[PDB]
Amino acid sequence: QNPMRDLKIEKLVLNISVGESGDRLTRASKVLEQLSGQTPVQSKARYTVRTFGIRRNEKIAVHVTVRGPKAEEILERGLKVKEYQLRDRNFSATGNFGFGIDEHIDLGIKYDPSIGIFGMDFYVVMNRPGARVTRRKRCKGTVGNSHKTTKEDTVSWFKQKYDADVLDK
Amino acid sequence: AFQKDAKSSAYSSRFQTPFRRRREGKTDYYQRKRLVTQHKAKYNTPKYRLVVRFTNKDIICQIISSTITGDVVLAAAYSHELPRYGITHGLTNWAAAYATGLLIARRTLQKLGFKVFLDIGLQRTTTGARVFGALKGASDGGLYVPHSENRFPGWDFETEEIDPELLRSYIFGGHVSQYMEELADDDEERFSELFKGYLADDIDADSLEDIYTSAHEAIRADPAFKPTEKKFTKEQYAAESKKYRQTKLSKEERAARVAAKIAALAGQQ
Repeated sequence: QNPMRDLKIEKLVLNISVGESGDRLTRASKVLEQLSGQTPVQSKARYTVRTFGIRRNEKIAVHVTVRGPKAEEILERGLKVKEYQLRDRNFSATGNFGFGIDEHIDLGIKYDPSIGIFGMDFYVVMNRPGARVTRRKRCKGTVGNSHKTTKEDTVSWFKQKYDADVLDK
Repeated sequence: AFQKDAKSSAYSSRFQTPFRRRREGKTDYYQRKRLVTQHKAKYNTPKYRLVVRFTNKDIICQIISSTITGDVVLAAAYSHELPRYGITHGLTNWAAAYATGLLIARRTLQKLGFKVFLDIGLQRTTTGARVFGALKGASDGGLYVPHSENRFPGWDFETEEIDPELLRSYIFGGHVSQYMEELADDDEERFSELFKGYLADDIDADSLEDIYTSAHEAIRADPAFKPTEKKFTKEQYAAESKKYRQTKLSKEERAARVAAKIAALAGQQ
């Protein structure tokens, strides 16, 4: 069947890896802010690396999660950049998807030489109504099989509205 | 599910299932232990909890105590009784919580001629939550329900201070009317969508405080709980219900189903 098992986007999560703290990170942050209006979140290095030049707890990357309408704008807006062509991977078996773009300017946003250019990670997690069952406090449940988001189902969704192309085998 | 997930014999064999009321995500046993267990030298003295629970839009207040056979209801009031006392709308709001809580206190405290503890359940303790509305009503109602003031709306964060002008306003639905006001000249698209029934019964804001003010009077005047009339018996409800409940099988029937299956699926189509 289908009524009420539509296919909203749960959330879009933009992510910027930066093998260091300091200016170059607070600038990545500045990017995500003005782009989301939400103040973004910082992530510390999990262990120390050396060949990557990072230490445990360094503050190494910012990211931000964005939900409803605002999500769809930035999705499409950067989805543009990618000429509406993803790939057959890119989509998870659990039915979410993502892509990267470098140059965060290729989607509105001026230049400002005291900001630099950054690459971004775009990651779009999909769901249907009643996602709450797996997420609220009381009577936490898991969503029924014939309700779970899948790769087939999400690709077909993407191929449709957006009109964009899938690609590869 | 996923082929390379899936569960071994060994996983299942040694799995220790949690309780059931936990599997159900319904009981915090850690908090239950501490709510229920009594001082060992007060012997058979029951330890009564006031249970407040919110459904998608009915409030439940029972006074409950425990027994190794099952818990035990002394008194129960539901916010869906409130039509009885002149309340028809918003009955999962802070003021219906207060009202219901007052109905619970007055009702039990009646059939008694009383100390009791809040079972919030899984509710978060946020300041202004409405579980605590129930509490105020049961407390203004006459119960001894040990509690502090810093979860009632109008508790100043950045000072140990309660504004009770505000907390009164909640008991009476003041935040609901004030919205209901505010919506009467900034948007009547929405004011007709939600707040619909208030038009449909001609109760505009300003009155909201009186409805509850006299719901209060009405309650103390006759708390004694009217059961619904019923219409159809025990037996009927039972019978019509069995029309819709599948009934298992005999090993004999299952035996055929397989033999039948090896007739089909097997002997070369």
